[PDB]
Amino acid sequence: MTYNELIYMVLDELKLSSDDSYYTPDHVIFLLVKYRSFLLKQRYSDIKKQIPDSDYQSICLDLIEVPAISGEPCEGSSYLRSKNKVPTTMMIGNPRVYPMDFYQGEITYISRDRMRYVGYNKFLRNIIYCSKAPDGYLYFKSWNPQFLHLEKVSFNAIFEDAKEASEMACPEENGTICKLEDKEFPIEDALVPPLIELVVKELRGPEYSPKDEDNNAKDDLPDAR
Amino acid sequence: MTYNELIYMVLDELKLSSDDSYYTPDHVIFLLVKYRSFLLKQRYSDIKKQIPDSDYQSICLDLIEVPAISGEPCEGSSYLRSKNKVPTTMMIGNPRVYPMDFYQGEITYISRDRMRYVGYNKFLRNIIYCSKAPDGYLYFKSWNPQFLHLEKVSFNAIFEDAKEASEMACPEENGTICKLEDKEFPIEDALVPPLIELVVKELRGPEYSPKDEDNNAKDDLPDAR
Amino acid sequence: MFFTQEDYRKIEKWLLANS
Amino acid sequence: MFFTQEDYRKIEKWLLANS
Amino acid sequence: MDKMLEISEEAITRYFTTLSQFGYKKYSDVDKIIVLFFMEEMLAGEMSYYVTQDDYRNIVNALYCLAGSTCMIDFPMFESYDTLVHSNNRTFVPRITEDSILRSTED
Amino acid sequence: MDKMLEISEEAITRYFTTLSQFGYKKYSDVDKIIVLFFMEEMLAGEMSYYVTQDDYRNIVNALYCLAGSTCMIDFPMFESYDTLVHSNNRTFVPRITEDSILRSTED
Amino acid sequence: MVNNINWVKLPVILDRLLRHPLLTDLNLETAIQYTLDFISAMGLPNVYVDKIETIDIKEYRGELPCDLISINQVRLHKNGIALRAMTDNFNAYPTHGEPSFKTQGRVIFTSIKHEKVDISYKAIMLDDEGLPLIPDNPIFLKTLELYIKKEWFTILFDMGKISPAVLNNTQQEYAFKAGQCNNEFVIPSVSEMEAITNMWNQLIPRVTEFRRGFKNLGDKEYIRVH
Amino acid sequence: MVNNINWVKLPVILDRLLRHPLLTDLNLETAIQYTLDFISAMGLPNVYVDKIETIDIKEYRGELPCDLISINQVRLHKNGIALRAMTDNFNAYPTHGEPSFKTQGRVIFTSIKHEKVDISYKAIMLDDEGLPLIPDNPIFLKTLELYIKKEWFTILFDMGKISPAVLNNTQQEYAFKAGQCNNEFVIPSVSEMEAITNMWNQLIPRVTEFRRGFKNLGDKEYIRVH
Amino acid sequence: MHFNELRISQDNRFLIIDVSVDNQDYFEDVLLDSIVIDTQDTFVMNGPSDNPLYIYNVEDAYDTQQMKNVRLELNIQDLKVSPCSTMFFVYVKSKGTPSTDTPCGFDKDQILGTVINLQPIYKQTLKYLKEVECDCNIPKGFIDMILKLKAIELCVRTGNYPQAIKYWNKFFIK
Amino acid sequence: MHFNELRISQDNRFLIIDVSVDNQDYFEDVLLDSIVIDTQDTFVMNGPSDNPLYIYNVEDAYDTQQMKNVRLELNIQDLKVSPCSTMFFVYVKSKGTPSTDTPCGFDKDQILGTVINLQPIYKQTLKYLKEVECDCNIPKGFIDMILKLKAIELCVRTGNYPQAIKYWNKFFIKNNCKSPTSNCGCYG
Repeated sequence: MTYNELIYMVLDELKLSSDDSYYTPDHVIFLLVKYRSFLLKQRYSDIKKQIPDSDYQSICLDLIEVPAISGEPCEGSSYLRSKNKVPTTMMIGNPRVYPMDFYQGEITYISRDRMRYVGYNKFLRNIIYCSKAPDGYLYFKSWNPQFLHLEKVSFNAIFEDAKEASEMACPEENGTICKLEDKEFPIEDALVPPLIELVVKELRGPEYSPKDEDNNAKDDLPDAR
Repeated sequence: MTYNELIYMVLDELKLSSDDSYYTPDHVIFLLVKYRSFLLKQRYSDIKKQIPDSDYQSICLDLIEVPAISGEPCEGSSYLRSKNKVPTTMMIGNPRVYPMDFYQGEITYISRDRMRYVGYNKFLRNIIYCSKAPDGYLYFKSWNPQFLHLEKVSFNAIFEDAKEASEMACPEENGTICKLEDKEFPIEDALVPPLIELVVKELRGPEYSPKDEDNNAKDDLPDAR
Repeated sequence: MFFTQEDYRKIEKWLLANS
Repeated sequence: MFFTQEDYRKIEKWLLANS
Repeated sequence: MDKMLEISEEAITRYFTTLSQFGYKKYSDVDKIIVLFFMEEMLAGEMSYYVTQDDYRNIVNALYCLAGSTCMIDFPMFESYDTLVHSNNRTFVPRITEDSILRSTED
Repeated sequence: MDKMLEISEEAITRYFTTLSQFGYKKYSDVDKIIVLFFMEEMLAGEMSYYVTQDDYRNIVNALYCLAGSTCMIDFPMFESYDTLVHSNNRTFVPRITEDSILRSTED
Repeated sequence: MVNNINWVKLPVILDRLLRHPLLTDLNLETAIQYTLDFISAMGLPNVYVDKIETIDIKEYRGELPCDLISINQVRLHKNGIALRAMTDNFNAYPTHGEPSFKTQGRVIFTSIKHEKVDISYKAIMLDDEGLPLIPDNPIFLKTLELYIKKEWFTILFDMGKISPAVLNNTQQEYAFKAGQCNNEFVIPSVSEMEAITNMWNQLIPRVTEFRRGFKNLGDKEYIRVH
Repeated sequence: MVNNINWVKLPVILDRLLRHPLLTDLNLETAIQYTLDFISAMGLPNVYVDKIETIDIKEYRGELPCDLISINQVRLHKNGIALRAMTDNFNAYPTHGEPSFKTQGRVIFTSIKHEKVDISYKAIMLDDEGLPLIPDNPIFLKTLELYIKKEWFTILFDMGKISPAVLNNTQQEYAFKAGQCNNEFVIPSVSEMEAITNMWNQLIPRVTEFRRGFKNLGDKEYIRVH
Repeated sequence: MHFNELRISQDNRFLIIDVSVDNQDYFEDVLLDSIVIDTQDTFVMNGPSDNPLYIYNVEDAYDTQQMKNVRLELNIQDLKVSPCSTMFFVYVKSKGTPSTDTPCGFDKDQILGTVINLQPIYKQTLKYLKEVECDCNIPKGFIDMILKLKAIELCVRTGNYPQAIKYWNKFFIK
Repeated sequence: MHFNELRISQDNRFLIIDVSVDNQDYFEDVLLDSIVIDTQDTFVMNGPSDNPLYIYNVEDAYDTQQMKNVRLELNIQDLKVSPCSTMFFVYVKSKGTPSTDTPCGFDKDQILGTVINLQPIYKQTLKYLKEVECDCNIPKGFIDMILKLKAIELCVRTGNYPQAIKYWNKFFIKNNCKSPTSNCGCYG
């Protein structure tokens, strides 16, 4: 399913069809993207369960070599990093950075804290490690100077913001899908009816609430105007 | 039973007979497929039970040889992938890929994560593997070079979308069925009354909700218009 | 190698080239 | 193309023979 | 020969037909295919001039172990009109009821 | 040689292409790349004057161990028109049904 | 073993397993893996195929057959004297006796420079596809069925899709049938008991059966009458 | 060991672990660590590669090979006499006998000033990649699988994502298979039992096989007839 | 310039070499120069090696169209090599300039043709077929021999003679 | 009629054809009519297609031994096709009448011979060549390449050209080759 189908299901359940409606489809996109992460955490955080393939998305990143701090000699070895800021993954799925082929290569996505201290094991000196720095970029680290030649990776994970990771979606065979509404929403069908129910409950009450409608330099909500 | 019977049963119970109705049969189709997936997971995920053949569905796939990353000498061995994107499966049944004869052939369908490290065992070197990659296609891998000659397979599983797998359904003896409404809905008849009840409950309240009827550059929902 | 005569003539031609 | 020692020996001996 | 060529063409065509429907054929059967087309190459080239009739006998009797071994190699069918028990269409034409000195007699 | 050049260029280009796609190449193969280009500069430098034909034999037969070792190095292809079994296109033309004292004859 | 090891194909075990509707998702892959696991865990010597194959030693090293799993013995081709195991730590290393052998991978480290040796080893009976071939002894088939069922139910119970009592029952049944299979394949037959009888009762003990290929291990020890 | 150590690459364990949906986030990075942990915790000597390498002693000190993990023995290169552990507290320190040695890191402290010594040491069999190479014994593979499974389930149980019964079952299975693997890789073969027998039955005991490289630990002890 | 027949005699006593120059109009000036024979021991990639097995110069035979075609029959025992375990390399040269209208790549003075004895291979195939007759099982040595022969064929047709000799010496001699 | 040399130059420039009528006196009268070149995309079961790739009438030249033997050196760039990813069909038509008492079947006025660039196929096979050295394993890539080539070979020798096209399309239509440089590489 696509963003369009979910959005218009929510709108039609709410009957927000007129262009002169207070709650636009943008409210629907916001609520859908947040309630998706809410439901996924509620279902896949208590105890470890199988996560379907629908909850995931693949972003494609372009890597650039950057200094550790600045251009000094003693400031440590350089890191690669994605050109643009990367979405934050949830901790419920199977995050994986792969070199444009999911079935090959070993690039390990680890925590920020762990990546401070990796590769000291002599047999793990050739493994590329990944983490999202507080800067918001995906930083790469390894002890094997060959890693700095890496130019492109794809990252598959259950990203915490469907909109961000869908905007960073990888080019399809036909070409890029410009409109977000024509892209595919990241959620299993078994979680779609609950998601629509939660969003529709969220906006049902506000839909029929009064407005401060008189232009009279006055607050008109206490009078239910 | 076909899509038509289920759709029109829901519509007739809602009495959405007038062509000038807000909720068309496409709303019904969307809700039916999503609640199908919801009910199947609710019933067959808590513990392992028997899945009847009625919740299963079949598709026809045409396989093409593709490079792992791109055409390069050192980018790894090639793969076989379906020409078109494959619907996501539900991890509740017996997914199976067979060479157009269900009672013959061993083409294993495994997890995408497992498919990286596979075939190293000396006796598992002639087994063909499958997994729906993040691209959306069903990639094939094996160590016995004969697999690349394979041209056409079938795939049986409890698919996440009944509509997507119905569009990719295998040709019948009579021929292809042009209308989705004339295809068999993939759910057991023991699960149909629950499904109809859930969908009718989904659309009962909205069926009688107010609409923003006036064309006056104003939101008329708070006034129950 | 098994040089033919004509190859030798080429060699001396190009050596007496800088004569 | 590639030469070995023996190739150079043949070439130089054949030069000196005809000089 | 002109028949080993046909058998080999049929065998490899069936082999690749299976690799089209399936993605696997027994390599114990690919070995028989390999033997078959190696013999086809050797007998239809410059190596056949070393063949005696004893060698031909042994080669044929070794090839017929491949006959019904797999689906790819199949028993060849030749043009034959014989059998282990032949028919008796001779006709009896007695002459003037004439017995010979001991035996009977016909035309 | 002019071919060790091509093989070395291909090998190192493939090496850096892999380091572009992936971020890792086996150092057991970087060893082979090192040996290959070291040999080529050895043979295309001022040290090509110390080689006999036996040394050439040994160098070639040792470099052919690197041929199919990794994908970076490939088996070189040369322009060849030979084979282990050649074709016989000679033609037969006897003289007016004649023979020698022991055997046949031709034009 | 009292009975004979008649060989049958791997999918027999899937014919028996898939009767359980909770085991319908098994495949030939899983059968192959868990069959190899079971064959190794039981380690029954009657399931492997005895073979003999001669190799040549280059210099204290020799190439080993591809299908080898365990070596019964190694001997010299010319003399027939068997080779014991290596206790040395400095075998082929010179500075400035009894033959021995040692095997790690595809290579055999012997204490002899240039000789040929015969190796009596054990391998797996393979299928025409090239797959492992299992006995049809219904005790073996049942115990392998229970092994595969136990692994599958362990996985399901880890997800929480099987009751603990079901897994406990499966483990109990598999344990008993594992004991039954071990006794089935190891207890000597009548002829093996004759061999053991001739080996046990010996007025003049024989303590040199290893020099021969354990050939006279079961030979009856005769005493002349006076 | 009865069986042979046929070597296979590390992801053969990930072939088997990732069948379990709760172990799908394991990687070769994790496989390497937990495999090395299992190799060391088991301490099986048949898993290591026997190597011999000579070094020179500068002054009661020598450089040690890179891949050394343990030393089987050290001997003098010219005499062949083996070395013992150095009990002395003041070896290379003068004031104002039988040779020995000691090894801590990349340095070996012998009691000899200038000599060459032969060290028979054990290392790890590596792959074409600089990675460990594991035996394909299905007992070993199953035990390593259970080790990695048990560690991962311990983590998930500390998080509260696994039922305690699940972890208890995993630990029980791993304990039994750890014992099974320990016995499998330790119990002698028939050829090794000949060595043990020759060592055991000795009318005149031999108590000086340490001086040699334990070459004659397993030779038969032949008494002449009078 | 090409080969008419390059074969070892069925009696295993002569090595037949029958060379000819191509019939096209612009090899009228081109002739045949020499015949150099090398074995698996003395081969070098860069043309014929030094100390060859047998050199032949074709003016010696004749006293011009006769020089465009040559036929040799060398008693192999006179070459002091084994006819059964020897792989001969036969070089030929032109000593002649073609015209200026030659299409590119056709003007090449030298060629090469490899030779081996097919009798031992024939005997091995007969032996393996005899084995197959008993119980109708294919020996794996037979398939190995077939595939190794195909490997040497590929090496020869691709010009990779070093690895070709490596396979020959490793498999079909020892 | 018969083929003397039917080949693509290893530099991937020239499609070489060399036809010559049989030297036996039965066929003294018969002469070559035309040379028609077809590819796998312009092939028909019987006779050349009505949309061939190249036509060459022999009689538009000196008109008798010159007529009995014909040779072509067609450059492939003028044909607007790829030397390596193309399989050519060479049809040769004869004009004349063979004298009576020739055994039947020999009097076939038309002859067909195919062409393929085997160098890229050898390039593919070399990748799997070294599998032959490694014992304990089946050289599956080597076997697969050999069988792929021999499928086309046998299907050609038996006249089963359509399945030959199908196999060529399945296997070798995606072959790559180094296009020859127009500036003639100078040597000799």
